[PDB]
Amino acid sequence: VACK
Amino acid sequence: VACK
Amino acid sequence: LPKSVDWRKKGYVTPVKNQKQCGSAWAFSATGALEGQMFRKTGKLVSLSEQNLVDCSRPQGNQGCNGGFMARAFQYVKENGGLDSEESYPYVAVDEICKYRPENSVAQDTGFTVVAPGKEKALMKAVATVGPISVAMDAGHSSFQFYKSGIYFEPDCSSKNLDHGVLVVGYGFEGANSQNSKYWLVKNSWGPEWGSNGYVKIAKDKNNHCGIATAASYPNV
Amino acid sequence: LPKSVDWRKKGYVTPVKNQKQCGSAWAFSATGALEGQMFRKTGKLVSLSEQNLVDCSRPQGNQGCNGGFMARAFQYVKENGGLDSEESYPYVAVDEICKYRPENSVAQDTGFTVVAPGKEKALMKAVATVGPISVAMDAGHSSFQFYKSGIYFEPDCSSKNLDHGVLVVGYGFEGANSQNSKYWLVKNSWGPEWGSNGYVKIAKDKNNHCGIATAASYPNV
Ligand SMILES: [Cl-]
Ligand SMILES: [Cl-]
Repeated sequence: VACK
Repeated sequence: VACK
Repeated sequence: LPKSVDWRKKGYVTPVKNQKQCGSAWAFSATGALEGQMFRKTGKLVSLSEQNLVDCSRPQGNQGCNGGFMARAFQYVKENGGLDSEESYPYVAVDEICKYRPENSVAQDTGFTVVAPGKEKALMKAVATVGPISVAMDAGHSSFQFYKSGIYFEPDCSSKNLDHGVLVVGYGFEGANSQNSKYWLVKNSWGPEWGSNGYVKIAKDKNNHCGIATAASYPNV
Repeated sequence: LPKSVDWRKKGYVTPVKNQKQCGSAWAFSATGALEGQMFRKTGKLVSLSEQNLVDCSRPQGNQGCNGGFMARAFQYVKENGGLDSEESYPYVAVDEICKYRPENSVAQDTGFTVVAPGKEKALMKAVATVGPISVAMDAGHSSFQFYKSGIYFEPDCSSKNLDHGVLVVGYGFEGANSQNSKYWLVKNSWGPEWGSNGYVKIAKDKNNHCGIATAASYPNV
């Protein structure tokens, strides 16, 4: 996905 | 004139 | 717009939380923004459940501890009709079964508003008139990991390829000139022990440093 | 009593502030304690105006940037019928003419409670059951100016001759034994860059070190  |  | 803003001083922000070893910062950014909008709406500060977002928002495109997006989280709270409190749906930093309980819901949203991408002035207007704003940033540097104080500036930062969700709770400046040494006041989710009591000052109006204004948004309550 | 307490984790404490070049720590200590008691009463954490205290409490015996006392500050809030928010009455770190407005008040008190003098276990009981407590300490040593981390212990410290007001927001211990290496968790007003991001751990149960329990008090709301 992206933000972590 | 106590705490500053 | 005000020369500085700090929503922590008005009761809009919960104490700093810790995502631990789970890639859920997107869920902490989203609960932080919703915490501030619910407080603006009702006057009550209630900590919200990141775990509820981690376990339940796969249909909206999040992947729990493997990453996600704040906008997809605000979409889940809209489609779901609610979000549980931190107390009733505690954080355990691992992907678990969805246990959303409507009777424990303490927040709602109808969707979200997006800040114009890349525009730091649009972001400044949102922070000043709305409350805390969810944002993505490039945090992939040891300088960030070991940040302790002052205005953070990293030459290797990207304004385009971002990897971490955080919350802008205000902005300000150092010194007497309200321009010069400007910064964004950012809440992280690595615990109070990280950085400056859990916060970091990121350089402001320096070409969208670390991408803070690239993907900003807030829930509509 | 709990082996440790940290009121910052419960929403009682505003961000670290900076008195700058003004001897107003008594006002920062008083607003810190009033902020915690108003939050306990209403659930809203709102920063209070140290400038309102500096400019307006001369009748109660305070001397603005020349020093003062937390109890005289709680007496002023009681006699005045209120205290303005920091947002409405900003801090400029100099003595100015009083500008108090009742329409901007966000806090009240009916007086104050003094902790038994010199008794650290009385102080521990008040910190565990009331919230943050205003205290005076001997900060007149270079070791305090240059403090960075760990448990502060200054051999030349006085427990009788105090010169600086601070706020005890908790207590705890280092290591795995709850009774060894104990400390008071203290919020200072020298900005986040000083000490441990604005805080200091002062040695606890080591004979009222630096006078932390000599003149402790809190407002009654
Ligand atoms: Cl997003
Ligand atoms: Cl006092």
